[PDB]
Amino acid sequence: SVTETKELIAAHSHIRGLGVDADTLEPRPSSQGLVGQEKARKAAAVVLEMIKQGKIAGRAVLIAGPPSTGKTAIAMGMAQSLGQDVPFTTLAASEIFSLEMSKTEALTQAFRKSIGVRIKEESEIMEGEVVEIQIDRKLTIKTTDMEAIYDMGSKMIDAMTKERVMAGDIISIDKSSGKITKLGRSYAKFLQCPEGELQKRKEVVHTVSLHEIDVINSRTQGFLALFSGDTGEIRSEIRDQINTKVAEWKEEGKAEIVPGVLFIDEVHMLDIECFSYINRALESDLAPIVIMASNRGVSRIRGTDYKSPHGLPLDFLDRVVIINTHPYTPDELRQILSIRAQEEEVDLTPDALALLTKIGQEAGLRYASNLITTSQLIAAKRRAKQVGVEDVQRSFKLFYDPARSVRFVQESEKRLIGNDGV
Amino acid sequence: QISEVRGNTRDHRTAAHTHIKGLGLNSSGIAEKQAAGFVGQCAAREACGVVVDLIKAHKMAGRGVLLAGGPGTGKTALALAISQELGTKIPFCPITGSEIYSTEVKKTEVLMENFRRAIGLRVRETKDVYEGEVTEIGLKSARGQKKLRLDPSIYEAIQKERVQVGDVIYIETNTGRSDAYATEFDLEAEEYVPIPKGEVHKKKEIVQDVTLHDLDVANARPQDIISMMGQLMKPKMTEITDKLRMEINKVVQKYINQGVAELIPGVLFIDEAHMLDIECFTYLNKALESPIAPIVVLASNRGIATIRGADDLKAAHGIPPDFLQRLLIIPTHPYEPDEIRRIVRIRAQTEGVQLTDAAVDRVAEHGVRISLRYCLQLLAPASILARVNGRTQVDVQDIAEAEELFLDARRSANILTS
Amino acid sequence: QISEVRGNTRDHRTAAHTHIKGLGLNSSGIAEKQAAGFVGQCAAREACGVVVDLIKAHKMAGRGVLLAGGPGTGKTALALAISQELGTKIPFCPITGSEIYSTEVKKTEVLMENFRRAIGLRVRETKDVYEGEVTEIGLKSARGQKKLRLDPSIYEAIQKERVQVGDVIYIETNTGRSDAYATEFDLEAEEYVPIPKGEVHKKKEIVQDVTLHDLDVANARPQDIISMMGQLMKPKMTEITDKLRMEINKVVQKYINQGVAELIPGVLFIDEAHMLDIECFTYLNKALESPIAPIVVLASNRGIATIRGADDLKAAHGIPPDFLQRLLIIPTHPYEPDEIRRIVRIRAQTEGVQLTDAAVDRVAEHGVRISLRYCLQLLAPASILARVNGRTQVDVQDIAEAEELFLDARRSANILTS
Amino acid sequence: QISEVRGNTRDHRTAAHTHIKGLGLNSSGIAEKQAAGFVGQCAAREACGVVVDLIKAHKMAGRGVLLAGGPGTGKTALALAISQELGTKIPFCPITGSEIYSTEVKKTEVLMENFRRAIGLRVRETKDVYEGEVTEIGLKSARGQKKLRLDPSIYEAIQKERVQVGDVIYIETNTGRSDAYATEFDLEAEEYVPIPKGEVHKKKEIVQDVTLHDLDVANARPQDIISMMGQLMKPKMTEITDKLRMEINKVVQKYINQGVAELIPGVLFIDEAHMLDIECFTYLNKALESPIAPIVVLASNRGIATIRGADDLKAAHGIPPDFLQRLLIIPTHPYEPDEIRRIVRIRAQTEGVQLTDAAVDRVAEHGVRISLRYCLQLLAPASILARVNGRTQVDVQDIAEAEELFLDARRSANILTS
Ligand SMILES: Nc1ncnc2c1ncn2[C@@H]1O[C@H](COP(=O)(O)OP(=O)(O)O)[C@@H](O)[C@H]1O
Ligand SMILES: Nc1ncnc2c1ncn2[C@@H]1O[C@H](COP(=O)(O)OP(=O)(O)O)[C@@H](O)[C@H]1O
Ligand SMILES: Nc1ncnc2c1ncn2[C@@H]1O[C@H](COP(=O)(O)OP(=O)(O)O)[C@@H](O)[C@H]1O
Ligand SMILES: Nc1ncnc2c1ncn2[C@@H]1O[C@H](COP(=O)(O)OP(=O)(O)O)[C@@H](O)[C@H]1O
Repeated sequence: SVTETKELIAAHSHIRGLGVDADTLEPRPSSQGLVGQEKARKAAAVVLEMIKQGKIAGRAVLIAGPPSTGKTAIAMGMAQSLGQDVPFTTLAASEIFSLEMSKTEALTQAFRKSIGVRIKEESEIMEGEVVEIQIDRKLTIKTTDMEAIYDMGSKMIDAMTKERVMAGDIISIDKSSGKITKLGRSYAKFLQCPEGELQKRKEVVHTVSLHEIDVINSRTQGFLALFSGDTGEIRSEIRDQINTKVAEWKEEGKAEIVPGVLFIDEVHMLDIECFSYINRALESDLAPIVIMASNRGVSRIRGTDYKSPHGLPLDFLDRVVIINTHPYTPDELRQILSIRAQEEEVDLTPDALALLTKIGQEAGLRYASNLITTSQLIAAKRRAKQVGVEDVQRSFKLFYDPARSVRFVQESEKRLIGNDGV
Repeated sequence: QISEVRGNTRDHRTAAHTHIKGLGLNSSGIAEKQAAGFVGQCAAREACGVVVDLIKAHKMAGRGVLLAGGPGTGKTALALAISQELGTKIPFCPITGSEIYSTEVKKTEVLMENFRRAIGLRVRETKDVYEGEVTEIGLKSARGQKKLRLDPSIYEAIQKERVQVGDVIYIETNTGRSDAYATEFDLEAEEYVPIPKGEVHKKKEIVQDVTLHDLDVANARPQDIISMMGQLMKPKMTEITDKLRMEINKVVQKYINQGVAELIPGVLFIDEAHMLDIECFTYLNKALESPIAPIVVLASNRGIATIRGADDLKAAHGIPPDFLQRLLIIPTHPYEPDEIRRIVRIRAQTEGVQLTDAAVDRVAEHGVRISLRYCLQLLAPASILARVNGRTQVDVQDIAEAEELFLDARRSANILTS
Repeated sequence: QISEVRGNTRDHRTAAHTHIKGLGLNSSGIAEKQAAGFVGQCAAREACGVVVDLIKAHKMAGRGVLLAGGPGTGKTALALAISQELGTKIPFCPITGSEIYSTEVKKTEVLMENFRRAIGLRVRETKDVYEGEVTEIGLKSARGQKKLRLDPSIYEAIQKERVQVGDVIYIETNTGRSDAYATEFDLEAEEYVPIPKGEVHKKKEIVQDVTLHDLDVANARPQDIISMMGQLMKPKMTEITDKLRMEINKVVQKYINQGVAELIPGVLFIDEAHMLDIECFTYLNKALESPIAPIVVLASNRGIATIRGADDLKAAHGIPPDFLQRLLIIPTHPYEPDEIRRIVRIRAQTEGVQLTDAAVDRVAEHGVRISLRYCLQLLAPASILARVNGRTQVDVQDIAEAEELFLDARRSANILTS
Repeated sequence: QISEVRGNTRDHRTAAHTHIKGLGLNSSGIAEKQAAGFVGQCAAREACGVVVDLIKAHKMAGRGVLLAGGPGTGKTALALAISQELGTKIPFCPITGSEIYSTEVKKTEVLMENFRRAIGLRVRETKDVYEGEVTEIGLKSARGQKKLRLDPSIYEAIQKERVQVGDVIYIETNTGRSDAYATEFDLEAEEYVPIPKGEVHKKKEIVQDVTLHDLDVANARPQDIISMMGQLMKPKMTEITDKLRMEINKVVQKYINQGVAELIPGVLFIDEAHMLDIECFTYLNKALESPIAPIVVLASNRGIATIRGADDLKAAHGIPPDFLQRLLIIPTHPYEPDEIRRIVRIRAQTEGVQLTDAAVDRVAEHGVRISLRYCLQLLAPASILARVNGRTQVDVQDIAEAEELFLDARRSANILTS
């Protein structure tokens, strides 16, 4: 089989939008459900309104702010504001540099992941009520007429578990693309169990990114592809073929091009040539929305001997829309951490949550999130009924954060005891 | 190769200069403040007028223009106006020095491409030709037939070509069996070709203006993908070759020889000139000697910069002496608050968003504080925010919220530092 | 390609950790001081226990481990213990960041090789097959004959293959003329193949544990030279190819599909992580997403180091932020004199050299002064010097003379400065 | 290569023997006058019966039959009857010695072709197979679905093939992604193949009888032109090759090995045997030794003729001694007027034209005077001439006018001599 566009790593399983009033474009806190950052979220919504029949004329969006802030979360929110079945690809800037492929190639794949081709074709979709789901190191679904048990690999399990599907859910599964859609519920949206045949052939909409189309029409990457000498670049012939056929489809009217969102984190890692590529791409009508994130105030423009804010060329800076994010108040931190905790299946004691909030204040959100699971395991080894403050403290004394880490390593050569020493 | 071609211009780069229609100079070459889209900046405009008058008199002997000034000034707009004053449909190719740094493309090849974008071709040819299947000498089309009265001269010029009744033919005024007789038993290879349809006469006037690059991309296909998905089709643009460009040039010179078309060298504008290295300036120096080369207009917002490709050889605007010699430097000044208000008013009336005078003031103060570009950016978000309330008229509160929702570079950087 | 292969492990790198048998943690995951080879360092051990428990629960979602500490601490031993706690015969590939800097080999290819060394394959297959020359259906070997009672099913499955009396055959339980009739006048090409010798029955249990790299080097020959004289055979190791590794992977997945073998991702330990550049961390980042990838354990003795491949971008332990994000940092502490005495006693009892308690003290003071590694090195020379006197029991004088005959790095350097 | 093939038989050569259904012999092998289409000629028929009985008893050890007699006798009909008595659908290939003299084809290759036409293949195979897309183990077709109850044996035989839910499969009783999941983005090469349509079950009985030559011409195309316009398509028949025939033979023996088909050697009849030369008889001699060769029946109307390929070596019927040795010579007699009347009556009742007894007499006298063949030819023209008058019943006057409008060979020749 093949694969549809979503396929949207995803450690932010709590974002359906910007938490913003449809008309007022006004950010309501903790809705959809991303917390705080109302200014930056509203700014994002305005940018998106400036994209729909926009006066923006192909500009990039720069989100800058301190680390452990929802700039990435906001990026995904913007991705969701365009609706599902819309290509969204994330990418750390430093990923552009590797031996596996060239900068041009990596950028090309990254951009072609953000542009989807949407057609109307027939497919064998399933629709039914989920009976059972299992785990390993198999899905049981029935209708009012029949019951069946299917097998599935890592991709399918990931896709279903991402859609928050459990026992009792009425869902739909495309056997061609693997696109799972939760229709509703039969008990504690209340739908009734579908009738007739479980597997029906319907004429559905299929969106598939250009890169995915390239991969499908290429030699399928062998098992243990990462650990073999086999690279990852795509032959120019295949690309030309795909581009030509897509062009013919667009001329005919069979396919419709749907631009998406490309998100480049720590964009300050990119050099001049990369920004040349990105700028040249933004001129094509098929170009997706390019959102970049930055943790640095002022950085060196890589490739040259000049410095600039966030490490962007001045020319590029004059053409971007900047959205700024801010540190979180303790409440927002506690809320975010709790949301992140209930999705990691970790039952926390209020004191443990508060302590984790303080840890989040002093070290950052990512570190606290990292401490959640470790705390869960420490509580598990304890046969603890719940993850108390003791477990969090223990994991905190066991797994250090970067600051305490470099401090501890530097402690091998102390600087004072009675007086400063150097 | 094809004659009539289409041309996709990068209009993303001129979107902020749609109001600029010219330089607004009098008959005596004196700049009129607030005229032809320009507001103030009379000195630079007058200088540009002198430049245009120099080019028109062929006195611009292998020289270029250098626009030195701050980010708030209007160098690009001046270059555009220069292109506009050099005539009608005059090629204008604006780039930045940061664009030549391509991943898998050498700098001077990017420069070469943009030079092709800066050299235009004007085609004005009244082509008259009577085509069809011969029946006598007369001709027939799909629907229509004519009887031409030929002099013995044209008939003795017909004696040369493979002409007989009744084949499909062509006739040049100012300077092959038909399909109707094709049997099913013939197949291919065949000498049968369709009868000219559906006009017995064909007198058209070819009028077009296309750059060399347009001809390059037009003959880069055997659907228009390069214009559809330019950079996104494949890593390396392996379609535009040397043989292609040389064939194109050969064809062009052939068109010129017949007095059919006239190539017109436009304006090549290069921002961030300090970003170019010595080799690029060698190429440009080679270009300045060419009589059929576009006028080169560099720009810079740096006083003294290190010459790239040289051992920390600091110099004026990052320009080598050997090339700076051939440049007429034109200074561009910052703007008084009133000029900024005027410019903002012209922009918002072009976008076009309706805003109060107080909103114009609030934008203008950002035009003074931060660069003009940022305050000019503030327009659309404020319009959206206002339309959200359904105000349909942008007010001070809107510009305020917009300026708080979208900071500039320096504000963002220094706030992030804390 | 061959199934059963041998595997040469670089035991030169684990020679100083032969005493390490595990982490020595209780049922409640609490580290026992002086247990399972480890002495003290309870915090780091408990943390490693949490890591192991995390991997066993598949909660280690694309994350790695970072061991930060001084040269005296035991990061390598901790990684080894981690590999030991993850099960039995679990792959462990220890390297340093300085190893990826090969002369004629790209860094990520060295990384790829070591990743192959860090991904194991457990084969447990009870293979039962009765072979021989058909005589009825019965079979015959060199010495021995049997008469099998076949059901019509197997006989209808025999109808498919080229089976007749009497050819040489094979039989799968759970899931070709013979040599005896070969004449001298036949030569080659021939269909004659030797009779299975010398057992009429062949029921063996295949039990093995080999890395992907073992399979790579096993299929790199058409004598085992690569294992004999690895680097010394030729400048460039041109035997292990891409096609080879892909064929190997294909074969492996084929073995897995039949439920015959199970690949087990081991532990890839990388010392001097600050020595890696951005591209290497890109590769590692790509590896962390792989479900069938070995757990990655970096190590460092540097607080802040410049990120290689970045413009003097100093950072924690020379690790990029994007990759440091996915790491659980575990601190390793220096040792009290008593812990050092204990460790030295464990080592000398493993080497194993007999020494006085005072000698242990004299070594331990060097364990405090200079790194633990140097004092641990002092053992063998002192043993030799003592055995020279035929003392057979190492004393303080021996360790003294040994410490005076073989200085450490800093002593040598600073003495040489004078 | 294809299994089921069509077979175009040269029925132009048996058109005058449609009435011959057998030999008309009793249980004791005695010929019945006027029976099974034959009239008289009891001796030759009884002899042919002995021949058939000899072939059926495998006593015909590398021997053939020689029919010696005049043009009026019925050698061809006897050969046909021999083929008919050898069983049902038994191959019969009648030729003349004059046919091997081809322009651009060697004689023994024509002989080889006709030998292929004389060796048949009987296929009787009850093939049962349940096909479709897997859904459980069950299957689905275009319209129809079934649920088969598989034993663990067949399921362990399924473990071998590339079977998974839900691919398209095949099942052998006595002894691959589906199209429904194919996306538009896949194109080719693909693993998608259409679902078996439109029957979930497929149990058919293959019943056919085709010569080797039929298989040859069936696999000579990559439309059936060779059967459409055989000689008229191109000078040299360059479609039937050696590799083709060897592949065909390989396939045939493969079919035989499975007990699916049985090849049946038919009857190769060769008229004008004296026309063959020594090399042809060498080939035939080589053929007589083959156990799977058709019975060879030569014929001749010449007493003594020169052996072609020999120095005027006159011999019996133009047959070499070495080959005449292996032949059982059967004499065929001329016919009495009454037998001729009977034969004519049988023919005219088969054509079938209605004629008076007096007309039969008038034809019979021509049957005595000239050969039987000529008088038998006289039927149709007389029928046409009568139908012209609309008599619808052929009379003596009609046969008279027909015999005067269409003379025989000798009459024409001797009249032309004058
Ligand atoms: N405003 C917010 N609302 C909801 N979740 C948030 C918010 N800010 C951060 N998070 C969550 O907390 C974590 C912070 O990580 P992230 O936003 O990706 O950091 P950064 O963007 O600075 O690299 C993520 O899991 C993210 O989903
Ligand atoms: N005197 C002027 N008249 C009209 N528009 C102007 C003037 N000065 C600046 N502008 C406008 O302000 C901006 C100036 O920036 P730009 O022309 O791109 O070049 P630069 O910043 O390098 O001088 C443009 O949008 C331009 O249209
Ligand atoms: N707690 C410990 N228990 C046992 N052996 C230890 C301990 N700490 C250190 N060692 C030993 O001392 C040496 C420490 O160095 P090594 O393990 O190679 O890594 P590193 O110096 O990078 O931390 C090894 O020989 C190790 O066996
Ligand atoms: N005894 C017979 N019974 C039936 N038909 C006969 C008999 N004798 C001759 N014929 C017919 O007369 C013709 C004899 O000629 P033919 O069989 O072709 O061979 P030939 O002339 O070489 O003996 C055929 O049409 C055959 O059917």
